[PDB]
Amino acid sequence: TNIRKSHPLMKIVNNAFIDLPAPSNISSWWNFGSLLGICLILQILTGLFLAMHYTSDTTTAFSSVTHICRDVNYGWIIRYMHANGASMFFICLYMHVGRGLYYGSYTFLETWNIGVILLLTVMATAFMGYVLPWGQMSFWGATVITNLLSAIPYIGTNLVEWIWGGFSVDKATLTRFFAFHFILPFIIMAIAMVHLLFLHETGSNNPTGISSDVDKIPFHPYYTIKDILGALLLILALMLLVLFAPDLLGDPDNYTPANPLNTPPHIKPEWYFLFAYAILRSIPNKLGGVLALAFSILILALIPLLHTSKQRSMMFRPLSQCLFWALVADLLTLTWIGGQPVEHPYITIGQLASVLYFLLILVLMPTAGTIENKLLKW
Amino acid sequence: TNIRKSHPLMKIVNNAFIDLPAPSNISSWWNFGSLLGICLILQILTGLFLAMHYTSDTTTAFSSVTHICRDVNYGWIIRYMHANGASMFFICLYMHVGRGLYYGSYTFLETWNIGVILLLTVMATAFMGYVLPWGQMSFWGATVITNLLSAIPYIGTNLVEWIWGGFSVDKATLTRFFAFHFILPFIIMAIAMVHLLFLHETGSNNPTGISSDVDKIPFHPYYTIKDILGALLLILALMLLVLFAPDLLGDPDNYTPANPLNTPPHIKPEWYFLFAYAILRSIPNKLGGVLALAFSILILALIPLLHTSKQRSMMFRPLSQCLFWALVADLLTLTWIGGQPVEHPYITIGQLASVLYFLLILVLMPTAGTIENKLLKW
Amino acid sequence: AAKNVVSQFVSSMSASADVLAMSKIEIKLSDIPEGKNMAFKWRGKPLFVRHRTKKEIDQEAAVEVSQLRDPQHDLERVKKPEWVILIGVCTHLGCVPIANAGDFGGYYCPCHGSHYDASGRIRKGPAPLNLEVPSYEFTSDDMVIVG
Amino acid sequence: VAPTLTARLYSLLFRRTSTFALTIVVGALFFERAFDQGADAIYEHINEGKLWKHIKHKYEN
Amino acid sequence: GRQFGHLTRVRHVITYSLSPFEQRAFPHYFSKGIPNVLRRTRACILRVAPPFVAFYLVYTWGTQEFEKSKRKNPA
Amino acid sequence: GRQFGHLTRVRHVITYSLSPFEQRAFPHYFSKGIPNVLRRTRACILRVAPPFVAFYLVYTWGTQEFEKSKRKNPA
Amino acid sequence: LTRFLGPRYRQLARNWVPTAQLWGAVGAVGLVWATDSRLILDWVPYINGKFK
Amino acid sequence: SDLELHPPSYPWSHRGLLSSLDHTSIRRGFQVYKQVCSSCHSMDYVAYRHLVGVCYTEDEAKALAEEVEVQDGPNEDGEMFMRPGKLSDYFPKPYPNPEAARAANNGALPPDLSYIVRARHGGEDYVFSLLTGYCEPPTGVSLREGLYFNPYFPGQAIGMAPPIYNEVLEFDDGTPATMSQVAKDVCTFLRWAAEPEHDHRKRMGLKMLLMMGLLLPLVYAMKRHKWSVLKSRKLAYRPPK
Amino acid sequence: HLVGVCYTEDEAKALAEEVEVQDGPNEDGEMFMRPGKLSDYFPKPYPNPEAARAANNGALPPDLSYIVRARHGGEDYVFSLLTGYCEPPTGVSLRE
Ligand code: HEM
Ligand code: HEM
Ligand code: HEM
Ligand code: HEM
Ligand code: HEM
Ligand SMILES: CO/C=C(/C(=O)OC)c1ccccc1Oc1cc(Oc2ccccc2C#N)ncn1
Ligand SMILES: CO/C=C(/C(=O)OC)c1ccccc1Oc1cc(Oc2ccccc2C#N)ncn1
Ligand code: FES
Repeated sequence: TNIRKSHPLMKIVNNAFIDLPAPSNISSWWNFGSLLGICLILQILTGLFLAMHYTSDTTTAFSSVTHICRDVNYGWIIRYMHANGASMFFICLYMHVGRGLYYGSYTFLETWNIGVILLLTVMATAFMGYVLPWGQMSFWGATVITNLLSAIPYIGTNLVEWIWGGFSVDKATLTRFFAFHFILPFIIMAIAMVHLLFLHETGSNNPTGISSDVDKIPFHPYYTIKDILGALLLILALMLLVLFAPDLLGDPDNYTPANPLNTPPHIKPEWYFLFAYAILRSIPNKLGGVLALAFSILILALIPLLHTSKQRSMMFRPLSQCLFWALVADLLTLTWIGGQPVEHPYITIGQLASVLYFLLILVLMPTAGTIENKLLKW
Repeated sequence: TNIRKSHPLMKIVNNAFIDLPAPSNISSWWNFGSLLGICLILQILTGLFLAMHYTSDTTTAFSSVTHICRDVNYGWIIRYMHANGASMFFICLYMHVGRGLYYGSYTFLETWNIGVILLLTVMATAFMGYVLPWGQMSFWGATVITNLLSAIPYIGTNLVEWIWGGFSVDKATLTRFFAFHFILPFIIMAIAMVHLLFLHETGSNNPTGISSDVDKIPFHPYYTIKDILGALLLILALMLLVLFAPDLLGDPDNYTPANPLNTPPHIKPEWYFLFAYAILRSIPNKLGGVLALAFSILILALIPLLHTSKQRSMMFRPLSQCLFWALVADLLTLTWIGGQPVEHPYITIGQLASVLYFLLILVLMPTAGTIENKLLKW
Repeated sequence: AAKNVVSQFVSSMSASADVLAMSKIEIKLSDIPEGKNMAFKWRGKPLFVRHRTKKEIDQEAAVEVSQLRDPQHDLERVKKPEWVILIGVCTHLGCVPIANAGDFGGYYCPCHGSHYDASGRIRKGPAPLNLEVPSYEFTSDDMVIVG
Repeated sequence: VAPTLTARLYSLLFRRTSTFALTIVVGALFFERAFDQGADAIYEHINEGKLWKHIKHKYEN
Repeated sequence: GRQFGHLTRVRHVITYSLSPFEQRAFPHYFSKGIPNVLRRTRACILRVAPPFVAFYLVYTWGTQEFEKSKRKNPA
Repeated sequence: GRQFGHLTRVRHVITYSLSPFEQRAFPHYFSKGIPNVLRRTRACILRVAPPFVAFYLVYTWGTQEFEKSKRKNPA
Repeated sequence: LTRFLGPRYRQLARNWVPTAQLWGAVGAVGLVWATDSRLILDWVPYINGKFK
Repeated sequence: SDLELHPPSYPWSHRGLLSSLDHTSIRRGFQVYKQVCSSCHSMDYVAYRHLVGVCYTEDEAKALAEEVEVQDGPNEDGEMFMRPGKLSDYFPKPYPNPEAARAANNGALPPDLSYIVRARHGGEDYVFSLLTGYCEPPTGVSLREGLYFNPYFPGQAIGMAPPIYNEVLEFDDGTPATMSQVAKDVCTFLRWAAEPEHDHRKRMGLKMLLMMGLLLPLVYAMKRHKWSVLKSRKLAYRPPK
Repeated sequence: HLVGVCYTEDEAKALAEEVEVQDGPNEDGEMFMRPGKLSDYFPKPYPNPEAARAANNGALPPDLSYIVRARHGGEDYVFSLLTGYCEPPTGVSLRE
């Protein structure tokens, strides 16, 4: 007998990576699922070798990072690998979610909903990870975001001061953010395992949104070799950044130690939080800010209940295709506005893009799907 | 339909904790399996709250631990909970292994062999964990044990200096030992999951070593309530230590900061390493020391191949019962000798107990099993 | 039992006795002349100590009651007209303003934009309430503890 | 006492899992007050005078 | 999870396949390839591009208006 | 993993059981209990105790001999 | 949405209403006790002992 | 030089399963630390605020803090000045340098007094016996007057001169400052200066025992209830003809 | 750090010796001064952060390790800030 089938451990590996029936027709857009797994592993392996040298105290928090890049044998290679890997992880999360939205993959209720939890968890990780170098942006990003929790009625101030370990982002905040940054990726991996458990129940969706049962191919060797080529492309993009442009996606203020008395001229996230940073400053209210900020990601959990089309995919849906690309361009608008100051043209078009994001998901795309049905007499 | 059976997540919980067919007759000696899981969780929850305040640098490594016990709100409760939880984990590991040996549970080849890997991993964790306070015993325990790797031919000195990050247990060693101490318990939990996967394949063994298929009872509520009572007893023993005798199982030298120039009068482990510490000093050779030291635990992997009896359990085996208790008493002899100086009576009886441990497992117990067979005409 | 352990682990995050004792800090009332600002770390976020001179006090009491976002007088915001004790962080997101060289009375925020006067009441910019002010009590005129 | 204290406790409060949970929750509140203070009172007797709460009146203003 | 042999009912469909060692990997890579990419660009430029071109205009104008707002010709 | 209904073949065995609400938890706790623990102590004291009693002697002698070894009556 | 609107469902709601009310009481008293929420706990006689 | 003596068990008012520390004895002991040891022995881990609500009032602890010149951080100019001590300040260290303790004592280093009844075997009994049992050297062994004689010391030669003699200052309480009463009070204070949690852990420890005494039989009865289905089960085997 | 990069081992040792670096605890208990070894950091002119303020202008001169990565434009900015030092235009008083 074939031991791939009988053996309790190898049974899982066979059912997950080898003999799994996969659609014949899945795009390069299906590659990001494996790439996210590579990115989570890459982050664990670079993150650990950083933790072997990193100090968790405000005194030499900045100095240990310096010690890594300067003195530690190839420490600079690991450090920029981790910092760019975090961005790589975010380019992938976004392609993956977008693919899910375009192709109707969200109709896998549990898989998708576990993915929403997965997105929030990687976000929470990166936010806490950024504080660790204890640069100007590390501290000032932390103070500008945590202080939002003050706006919650009654519970508010008590929560912030509980997360803070005092009355500001201080000694204790740097230390606990490291603890939480160390544990979270493992809790991510375990949730990513449960994510895949729920996916294997139905198998993968495909670019047409029609069932692929009539034309299933084994994961090995077709999607084994396609995931190898895809990972070679992700290493290319990651190593282009680490070995030619290591400071491109980062902020220069993080190269000066934290100073709670001196606020920087600009307070900007890394690109992956810019869209959400824009939404926040767009609404003048304190609480309305955080409530629009949570709704910025939590909205993805509503998307399945706002599916209106008789068809699964957008492949045969031109009205929905335009309104999809409008969402991507609108998010690119919010990205641009996030990295810009709060003056004249930017306040208006910033909040214009902000109201559009929510209108496009909640009202506009569910209307296009209904019209598209009427056009097919459906 | 019952959702406990159909639902992909709840399916596992049902098959593992609820509807699992368990033997009617399993002793309190079967409780330690669940208790080890409680101990691994307890260590993760106390360990994390310590990591929120602990500093990984030689400067304030000792001071952060002090800060926890003195200033941090109920920090002293968490600290002694973690230190005694580690010992609790070790009392349980030992009962569990002993139970496995007595009752012939080792014939579950993979389950047991994964357990040997599980024992080594918890040992490696505790060893690295002890260095973290950076006390006199923390440093001097580290230097006295790592320096053994020098005795490996050709590879030797290069290995120690690679684990060290220099030429002694220094700044770098404290930092990397924290990184490895943070990651290992998660890798333990994942191996503990695979451990249980292999156990469920056969189900549990029982005090008779005869099959329990004819008299299986559901895990819930019988072993649910029996594991609750057992955990209430483990919390009693743990909280007796933490809240009446927090310094009982610990060494006083750890209450003075590390000093690489001043060696303490006695160099002794916590009780759980004393038996193995004795074996090491018993053999005068450097390499023979480490090779007997590795063989001290790695021997458990040979135990299944040294099973000679026609019966599984020791329940009906009096010759083997005496030679078993001889092993427990002999290990208690090695425990006693470990915590004693290397002078006159202790050198001889120390190495006497050491040769007995290996003779009892390799030669004596496999002979008793053969004789017991002859006595039953088998 | 579960309440207690859950509470104890919860409490291990909220305070830290060594941080809680640094909640009240001492500053000199003789070091600073009229108008000038001082830099000192109170609770973590910068403490601003402004001395109000004769050509500034009367300006604040002249601006009308029902003009700002929340109805709050200048007379009730200070224990004595001679000295004003300030907290150097905005009520919006929490940013340290460039002092003295402002527009509407001294203060201006370089984060997003907030116009504050001699007491720190919001004149221009998307901020909900006035600048933060601590508790007041006296024993000597040259030394005060921010209780 | 005509039907047992346990019999009337089952009839009124243990039948429904709702009122069973409510009796546990309400019973947990009232137990915490009687226990915490009751055990503190016992701790007073074995450490009579030794504690700061007994000394307090010595150093007043 | 489902495996092969338990997926679905399919009837009367013949699939002819060739060994990878009998056939070339890139049959007509540029001759058939180039026409194909142009064809599926053409099939989608009206759905993908008009939001990005709209962003580009909202970006180009916005940046222009930001610069020419602080400066003033009279006092 | 195996579940109930797939474990083994059992024939002609009647099991009589009582509801936990009809029966007492501690039937004869001390009257039946105390005799039982003494019985299974007696059944095992000859296998458990003689290695520990042997350790106790090797411990008691060893500690004694350690103390009386450094001291000496003549020079 | 429209499928759950009928006489049986009104009966089914009426049947589970005392139960869903009592779980609210469990949740509330549960939250009040676990946080030591002083606002509500100032009203109850024996629990009152926390004199400032 | 090799042979040793272990301390006996003195009946401390705190050593006992549910026995809280004598706070008056801690108070007296702080004074015994304040004049005697503080000019030779560091206490780097205890602050003045630690004493608040324990042995002294808030007003009392502030007054004791002001009595020292503590070196404060950066001023407006760029130099280090001296100010009266606040509650948040640590207990003042007599030697800023580790080797400065050597040249200004004997050559031997006096160890930190925060954590000492937990850093030496026997605990407070040892420190009490080392102070109390200072005696004259036996014949054959020359003392060498850079190393005083003590039997309780591991090597029999200690660089510390006995700072425990009848009356080294008095107390607010009408208490005679005899050698034993001087030595007891430091030891009862050093217990608190190594284990501040002492009183609290004995308190929750009683609550632990009283809870387990209620919970252990109760969970047992729960398990015994469910298991009675199996414990009273009866078997009958009825094979065919 | 300079060794094998811009200077030889012998050259870098010679440049290190040119400063009085404050060494740690001696046999007596005081801090002495010795000629610099290779392992020593580049010497800091102000031991206190506020000592830079009073001995310059009141404004703080920032650390030069990490500066072409700490200011936008990089080395171009620092080159232009040095190179492009010019006289103030009318209406704006410089304040010396
Ligand atoms: C307060 C009267 C006081 C105590 C108590 C005390 C204890 C003490 C110990 C326990 C040690 C050594 C640790 C050990 O047991 O191995 C020790 C060390 C020295 N001491 Fe001391 N000490 C007290 C106060 C004083 C005072 C006032 C002086 C100066 C007269 C002093 C001196 C020293 C010296 C020197 C040492 C180091 C020598 C050595 O024991 O090796 N102590 N102290
Ligand atoms: C922690 C990062 C994540 C990892 C490691 C991960 C893992 C993967 C993997 C391996 C697949 C199968 C291959 C593929 O189709 O791409 C997949 C598919 C899927 N994931 Fe994720 N994912 C993550 C993030 C997300 C997020 C953020 C969402 C939703 C907000 C999501 C929802 C889905 C869905 C719906 C599919 C099904 C796609 C399909 O086959 O049609 N996942 N995931
Ligand atoms: C979910 C995967 C992870 C993500 C998304 C992530 C994200 C980040 C980010 C954004 C930074 C700051 C980048 C920088 O300024 O250089 C950072 C740094 C850090 N991370 Fe992670 N990380 C992850 C995994 C981990 C793990 C598993 C560890 C612990 C083994 C870890 C330990 C560190 C440390 C010590 C730093 C500080 C050193 C430094 O800034 O280079 N990371 N991480
Ligand atoms: C990381 C600590 C460990 C955990 C969490 C763990 C977990 C458990 C659990 C839950 C069980 C089932 C309940 C029971 O029979 O006790 C069990 C049984 C078993 N374990 Fe472990 N175990 C660990 C350590 C070990 C070690 C060190 C060994 C062998 C060197 C071992 C080998 C076995 C075997 C042979 C059984 C089967 C016992 C039987 O049912 O007859 N385990 N384990
Ligand atoms: C496999 C379970 C674990 C074991 C057996 C273990 C063992 C130990 C031991 C023996 C010590 C030294 C005891 C002492 O002197 O107080 C220690 C301390 C420490 N452990 Fe763990 N631990 C485990 C889980 C963890 C985890 C998961 C973390 C990280 C979240 C962690 C972080 C720490 C830290 C920071 C300390 C130093 C603070 C202190 O000494 O109290 N431990 N651990
Ligand atoms: C500690 O600051 C970390 C930052 C970071 O990692 O940026 C990528 C950061 C830096 C500068 C300014 C703000 C920063 O943090 C953040 C955090 C943040 O969190 C979210 C991200 C997505 C959706 C919602 C939220 C929230 N709340 N959204 C925007 N900026
Ligand atoms: C850093 O020292 C940590 C120690 C520790 O955690 O003891 C419980 C320790 C303290 C004092 C002296 C030695 C110490 O370490 C150890 C480590 C050790 O490791 C093993 C344990 C079991 C079996 C084999 C080995 C090996 N090698 N065996 C004995 N002592
Ligand atoms: S926080 Fe000051 S204007 Fe934004």
